[PDB]
Amino acid sequence: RVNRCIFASIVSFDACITYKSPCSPDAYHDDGWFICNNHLIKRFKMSKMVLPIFDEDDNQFKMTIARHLVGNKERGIKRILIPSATNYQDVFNLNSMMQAEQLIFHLIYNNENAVNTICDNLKYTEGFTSNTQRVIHSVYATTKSILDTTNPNTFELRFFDVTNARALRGGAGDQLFNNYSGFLQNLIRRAVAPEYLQIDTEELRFRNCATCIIDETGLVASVPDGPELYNPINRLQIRNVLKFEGTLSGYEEYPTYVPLFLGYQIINSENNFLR
Amino acid sequence: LVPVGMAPRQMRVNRCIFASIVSFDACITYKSPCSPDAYHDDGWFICNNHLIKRFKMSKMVLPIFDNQFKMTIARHLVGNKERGIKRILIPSATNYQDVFNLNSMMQAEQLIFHLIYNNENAVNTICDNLKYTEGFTSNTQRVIHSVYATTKSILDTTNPNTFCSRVSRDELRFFDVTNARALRGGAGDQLFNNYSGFLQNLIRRAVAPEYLQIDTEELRFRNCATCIIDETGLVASVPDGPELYNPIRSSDRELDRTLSGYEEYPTYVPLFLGYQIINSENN
Amino acid sequence: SKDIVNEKLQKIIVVTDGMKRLYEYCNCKNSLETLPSAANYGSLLKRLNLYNLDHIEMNVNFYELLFPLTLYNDNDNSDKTLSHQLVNYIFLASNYFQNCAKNFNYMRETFNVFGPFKQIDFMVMFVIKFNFLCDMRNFAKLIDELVPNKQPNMRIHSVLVMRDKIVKLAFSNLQF
Amino acid sequence: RETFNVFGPFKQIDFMVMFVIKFNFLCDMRNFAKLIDELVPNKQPNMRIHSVLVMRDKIVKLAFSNLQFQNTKHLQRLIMLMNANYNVI
Amino acid sequence: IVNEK
Ligand SMILES: [Zn+2]
Repeated sequence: RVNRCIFASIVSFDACITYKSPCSPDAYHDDGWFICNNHLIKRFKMSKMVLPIFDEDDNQFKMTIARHLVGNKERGIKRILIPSATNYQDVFNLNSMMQAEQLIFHLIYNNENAVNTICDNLKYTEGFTSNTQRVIHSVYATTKSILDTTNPNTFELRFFDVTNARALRGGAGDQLFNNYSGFLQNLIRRAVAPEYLQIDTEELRFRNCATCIIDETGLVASVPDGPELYNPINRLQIRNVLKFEGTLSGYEEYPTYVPLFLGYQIINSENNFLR
Repeated sequence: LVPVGMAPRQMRVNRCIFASIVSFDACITYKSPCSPDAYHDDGWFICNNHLIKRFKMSKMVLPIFDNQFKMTIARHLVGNKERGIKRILIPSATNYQDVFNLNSMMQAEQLIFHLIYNNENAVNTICDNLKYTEGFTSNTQRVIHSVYATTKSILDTTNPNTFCSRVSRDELRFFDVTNARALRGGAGDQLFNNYSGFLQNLIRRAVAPEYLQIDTEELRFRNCATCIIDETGLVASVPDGPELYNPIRSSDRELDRTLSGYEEYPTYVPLFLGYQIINSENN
Repeated sequence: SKDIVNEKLQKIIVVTDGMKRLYEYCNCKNSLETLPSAANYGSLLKRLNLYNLDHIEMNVNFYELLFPLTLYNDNDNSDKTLSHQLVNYIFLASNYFQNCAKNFNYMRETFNVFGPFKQIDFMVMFVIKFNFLCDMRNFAKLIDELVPNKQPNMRIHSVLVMRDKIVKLAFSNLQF
Repeated sequence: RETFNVFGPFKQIDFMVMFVIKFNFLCDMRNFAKLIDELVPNKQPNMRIHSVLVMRDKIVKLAFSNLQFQNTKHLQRLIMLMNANYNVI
Repeated sequence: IVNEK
């Protein structure tokens, strides 16, 4: 039951503080995610989802994808989903979250200076050597192990900025994707669905226009142009008493979702690889 | 007798036009296949079965809101590899005769089509041929008159409201590619005008707008158009390039271990096209 | 070899410079943003009509047309966004060609409105290719003359292959 | 505003940005007017187009009101045009 | 031109 619930490896080293860690069960799922649903929702405004591709008889290609939790009014920081290392400290209110979570974020973004600062500050906790350092070791080791696992360089033809028609030139969203950590890159791959999927000279289009944007600020739930997509969301009381006991009800509902649709995936001669 | 003199009774009514199809050969019994949805008093005047069979379209609902308003919407059943005439989701009055195989289907359905599409010449031809075909007087004449009366009643119910909507100021709809910087959109409004009043109502009930301005708030359901309209009619084509993949999973192990109960995004392709404007709610 | 390819690149630059005034078109403001329209070539179409246009190939050698650009000093290790920009450029070129092929008939009616002449079947392709080549000239202006004698890049070559396969299939599908 | 400021910390930079937007807008407005000059205007506006115009103006005004901001002959003529005071001469 | 080719 490996709990991959990154951001649940958080221990309230302060005695007066107790960390509930009320986060989603799916962390025990040996999936491509390294962060389970509730952490994803809380810290990236994303909801996990799956997109079947071939589902006829036993070919069951089910590409994963997450959904915007950003309305059509948020902007700038409010709209940024996965901030860049240059702005994540600003987008996230690190000061408002526990120092262990701050350490996790700093490790993810490779902010070793912030890591050192946090451990230096913890140096001056009352029970520092007793258990604060133990908490530091546990959290740091868990985060480092997760990061190494994500990083492919440790001991394929998916392009995210290559969809954008009307762009002047440059792309570079893939440049920033490269600049991201292995964990962040794997998260982007796992949550963002390329708008196109080419298999051995066979192209499938899933959307007529990409839904996400990638730039220097990071990943943004913005549109390539135009206005933002519409994205909506016991203690018995006197009002809870109902009055006297006494319209397309018969039809199914199309979700009012905004799944992360952006990019082009190219697959070589390899056939319908289902391993 | 039991009922009060006249006193038009109140009951449910099958609403899909095609429910009236019956074999003019009284000696041949026939039952048309109707989805039960036909008995819902809604804007749809075609049942799911006929819709899928003839237009390649499936109904669907789009929640809208505080108060959750449900906007009717249809979706593509068109596969990715279909081409040419196959892409005509709803043929125009100049192409329906060809898209729909009048020869291959029943005379009553041919009359229904020549009524929906304003083809008075074809309607008259069918009427006269039936007058001079088979035992017209005995019961075929009455059956034909019943079918014609039902179709005309539906059309008379729809067309006045359709015209009032057309001239309406508060409610405005524009069936075209909201990306004016595009070539596959064209005079979509002109083509929609060319369509019959009942056909216009069907188009309204089926195709949702890409944007929707309610009073001062605008909701953008798409950053793109999922269908277009040309002289041929409603075409299930991508205005900008490659067709959208339509798996059609129904009707005509570690992966699952990880993907146990887990939110899944449908692969359906709803109909999003054009601009819509409204004042107040009117709901 | 790739030296001949560098020669090809310089030749295409100079030859674009040549014909854009031998036939004085330089519709150099346009790009591959979307399907081209005859509204930006009306007069250019008139000038085209002065020549027999059947001397044109239905398919586009997207491979040989774009490969020379792949030769550049990527070893500078200063602008990998340049390589990413090249990937974007090639992919958008492939999309442009695919859309042109898919809607070639639509452009046929467009140019039927604009200069209804038998040579329209070739005028459509000439407009496509000429707008594309103006875009190529602009892209060359954007990039620097950092062409090496030889340079390997598996990722770019793979992208070229997979996109151009679609391009060629689409062009081949233009039956008649 | 930042892109325009690239060319200098101009005193009236906000007014300048608004002016540039409205000028690029007026270019295409002159284009439309040329396209439509030959045609005959009606005594009263087309009602449907008028409704569309009012409805879109609502949103435009809302946005530009939410975003609060901070050699006279031709200047004032063009400014009056920008402010839509068609009494301009 | 369908024959001059
Ligand atoms: Zn029915």
